[PDB]
Amino acid sequence: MIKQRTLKRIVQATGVGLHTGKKVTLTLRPAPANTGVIYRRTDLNPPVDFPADAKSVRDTMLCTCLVNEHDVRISTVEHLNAALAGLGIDNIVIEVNAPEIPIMDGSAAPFVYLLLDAGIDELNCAKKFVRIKETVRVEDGDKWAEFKPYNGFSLDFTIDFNHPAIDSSNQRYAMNFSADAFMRQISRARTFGFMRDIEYLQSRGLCLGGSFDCAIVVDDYRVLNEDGLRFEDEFVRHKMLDAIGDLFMCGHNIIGAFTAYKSGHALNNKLLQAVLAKQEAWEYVTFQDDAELPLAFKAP
Ligand SMILES: C[C@@H](O)[C@H](NC(=O)c1ccc(C#CC#Cc2cccc(N)c2)cc1)C(=O)N=O
Ligand SMILES: C#Cc1ccc(C(=O)N[C@H](C(=O)N=O)[C@@H](C)O)cc1
Ligand SMILES: [Zn+2]
Repeated sequence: MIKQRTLKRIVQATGVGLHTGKKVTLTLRPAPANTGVIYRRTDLNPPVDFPADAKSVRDTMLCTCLVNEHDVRISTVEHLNAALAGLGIDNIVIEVNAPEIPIMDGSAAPFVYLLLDAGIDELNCAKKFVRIKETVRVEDGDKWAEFKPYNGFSLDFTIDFNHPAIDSSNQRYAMNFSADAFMRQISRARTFGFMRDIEYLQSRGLCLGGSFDCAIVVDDYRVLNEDGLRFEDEFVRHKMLDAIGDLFMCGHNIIGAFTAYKSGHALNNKLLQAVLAKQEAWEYVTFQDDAELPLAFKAP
């Protein structure tokens, strides 16, 4: 039987928050079966829990955040969340002594190593997948994203970049998901932003943790980062990192074909909720026989 997984040990890392510019201590914890992914703030007293849920997502100007009953928020969860999907973590408690998850280097890669340190612990309970049964499409103007039936997990991302530092050769990335593919092709792709916008926010006391160390930054004409890009198509690669993170907000690996045109947090999540809302459009599945497991979701 393909089992749910959690961490073997508690681990912790430190980093700067994109918003506050302050040191944030991150602590990952093992958790029992079926409890799923939980983000927790410990700066507040008492601590607040934010169960990872498609409904609780809000796409803020900077990255994304989760919201509770009272509109208290925990921010910048999506990159770490993507790494959770990547390494196949089902149950876990994620604590920060601050309003946000550290931004680190702008990618998911630093989280990969952190999770590796924590190790994997298989729990004696079946792991549930969300198998796409019907085609489901959502749009926003000329933008669209859809899930289609397919025995595996694939993503086909196209984003409209009109920037001089992003070539037409590098607007599209497509992959068949797998822990290995995620760690090597996707995890190191950093987030990006426009330099004047960031200057402005920082002049207004926002985005204070922003630096070359946490994001690709471009002016009107070129990438400003001394060392350039980790990939020629690092931008679209990070957008797929973000898509994986968005989709995993439901706490389950999805079996199907993801396709998106100019999609983003808002639209990815809109698809996710649309799919989950239509009862006939999907179903839970478990694998007693380990060999039935689709290629995409085998251990790393
Ligand atoms: C792209 C988008 O979807 C999203 N990214 C963000 O919202 C975002 C926005 C800004 C920054 C940044 C910065 C900086 C700086 C800097 C450099 C040099 C000197 C100084 N003073 C400052 C990083 C991420 C995302 O990844 N969501 O998952
Ligand atoms: C707060 C805030 C804030 C949010 C978004 C913008 C923005 O759209 N900037 C424009 C731009 O094209 N950026 O790439 C143009 C204006 O540069 C500016 C400020
Ligand atoms: Zn991102």
